[PDB]
Amino acid sequence: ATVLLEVPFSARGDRIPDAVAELRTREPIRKVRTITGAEAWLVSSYALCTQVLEDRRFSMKETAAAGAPRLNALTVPPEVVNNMGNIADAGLRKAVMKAITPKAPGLEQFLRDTANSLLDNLITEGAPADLRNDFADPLATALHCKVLGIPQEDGPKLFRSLSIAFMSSADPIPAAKINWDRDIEYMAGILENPNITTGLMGELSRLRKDPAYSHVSDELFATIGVTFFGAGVISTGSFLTTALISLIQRPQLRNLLHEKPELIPAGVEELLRINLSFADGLPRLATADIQVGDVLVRKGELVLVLLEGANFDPEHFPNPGSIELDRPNPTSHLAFGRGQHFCPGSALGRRHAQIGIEALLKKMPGVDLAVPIDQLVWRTRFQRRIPERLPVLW
Ligand code: HEM
Ligand SMILES: COc1ccc(C[C@@H]2NC(=O)[C@H](Cc3ccc(O)cc3)NC2=O)cc1
Repeated sequence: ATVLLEVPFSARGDRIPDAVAELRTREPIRKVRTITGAEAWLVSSYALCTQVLEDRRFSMKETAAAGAPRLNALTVPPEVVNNMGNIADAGLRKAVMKAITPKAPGLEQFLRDTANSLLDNLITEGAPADLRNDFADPLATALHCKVLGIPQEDGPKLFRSLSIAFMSSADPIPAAKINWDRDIEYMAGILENPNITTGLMGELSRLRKDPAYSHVSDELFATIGVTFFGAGVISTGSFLTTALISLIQRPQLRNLLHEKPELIPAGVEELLRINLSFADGLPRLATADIQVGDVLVRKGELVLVLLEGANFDPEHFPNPGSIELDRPNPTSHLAFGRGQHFCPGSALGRRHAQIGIEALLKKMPGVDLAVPIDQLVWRTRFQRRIPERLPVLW
């Protein structure tokens, strides 16, 4: 007697388990047990992942309903599971999205300067260097302080909430509420601070005093700051970190992108496609009975969209494990999701990774792991796959 297949399969973010392909072939939607003990449907083919993400009857807000089968415990107030919907309902979607493009004057130059300064410090200190804690994460944190318009010196404290905020836990996490409430208070003070005039928080501070938004709650304005900092920093930092591993493990690609930096955008798009940063499938709750492949998903059931199931599906991406810069469908991956909840920071995430990689390859053309790959320590029970340290030499 075996137990019901448990998710997630592996916290390792440097390789996809052979099991994913077997599962996609045999049972591209199948029943699994989550860490809470709930049952869920795991969807692992490109076709079925797209179907679920493009059908709004598979709801992200309803995953927060009391009594629902859960992938993991909430780490935010339940209304925040509907964050983007709340933002849209408040009339703020266009302004938020405009503030988080990489297009603001000087933003890309600030990113490049920051990356180069972080790399110069590592070179001065001497190998080995930790590219996660001393490059990718500080680069993400600095970027998001700039995008939000908040002081750079406030970044590290906000960042240190994230090792708990993005936990994937069976039970509620007391520290998550402590940090959430403190970070909300911080963002509320930012909105009241007359010196905060730029970035997302500068724009929200103005809209807050505009008569067209006089009934939007102060809680929502502060929540936008906390959530966009947290989601953005964790997602860009974790993606860049594991992209660097995939690049370092491919010396020929490292050398090609160093020699021909104009290929870095195509390279980053493939690194996005093969990325294992999301540790769990994307959760949705069925709000009706819906046929998905051979399974009639019933109202109230949990569905998990396995991004690497879609992105490594050979029926859509032939030779899926190979980085190929000339694919005919290069952005059609699901690394940024799809449908109603498509990532609003996708352009910023691309530019963060492109600039970080460009700077690394210029400063450290000889970059290589300083430990055997199996020695990386993969964070467990977390919503991203992250090596705790990424030791390199050059
Ligand atoms: C490479 C970096 C990034 C990756 C891989 C990524 C990935 C994703 C994915 C897969 C989703 C869909 C989640 C779902 O459907 O359940 C998503 C949504 C989201 N992302 Fe990103 N993201 C990145 C960068 C960012 C940045 C920079 C921000 C903000 C500054 C951000 C903010 C969000 C938000 C707020 C959502 C919710 C969107 C929605 O509900 O409508 N992300 N992201
Ligand atoms: C890209 O990752 C995600 C993750 C989750 C969601 C769904 C929904 N939307 C959000 O905006 C925030 C994100 C968030 C921010 C801070 C925090 O401490 C925890 C989570 N919470 C949500 O639950 C969307 C994207």
